Amino acid sequence: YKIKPRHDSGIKAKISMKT
Amino acid sequence: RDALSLEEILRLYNQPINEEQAWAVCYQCCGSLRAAARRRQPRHRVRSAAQIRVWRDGAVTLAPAADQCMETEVIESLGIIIYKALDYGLKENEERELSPPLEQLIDHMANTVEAIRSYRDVMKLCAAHLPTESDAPNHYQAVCRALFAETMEL
Repeated sequence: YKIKPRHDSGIKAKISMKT
Repeated sequence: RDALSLEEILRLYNQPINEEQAWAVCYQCCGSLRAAARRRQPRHRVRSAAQIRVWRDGAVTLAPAADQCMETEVIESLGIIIYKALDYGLKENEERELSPPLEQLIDHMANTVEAIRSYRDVMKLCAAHLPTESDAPNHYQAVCRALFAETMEL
């Protein structure tokens, strides 16, 4: 799998805000 | 032993699950939750990977956390937990690139989109990931069966 820098308001970012 | 938690699996491998395993756990868990809703079983949010039990035969069930709830909230909490299993061991500043259909699945399950409303809708989307849709039950059972046997070898 490919790793990239965290995207501003991408999926990882949206999910971090639910928890 | 006959079942491992998703948490145990993640620890044993010390790395995230692959995409196919995410699709499969999702399909299989929704299958069980759907059978439980038929018998009006109590609904529980998925608080952590510890609640997700992968069985030797490839079934996946949801245990209640040791400590009202809409169908959509169970789905949402499962979507979050699956995303963390794909993100396992990554730094806060890095991000796994998911294939677009899988990102879309998660985005809709977790309601983070900028429309899934039942266990059955999640299953339909998982089935559609396969070239032949009717292979879903056997394929996703086989994926989770292999996930179990492999983890037990470590």
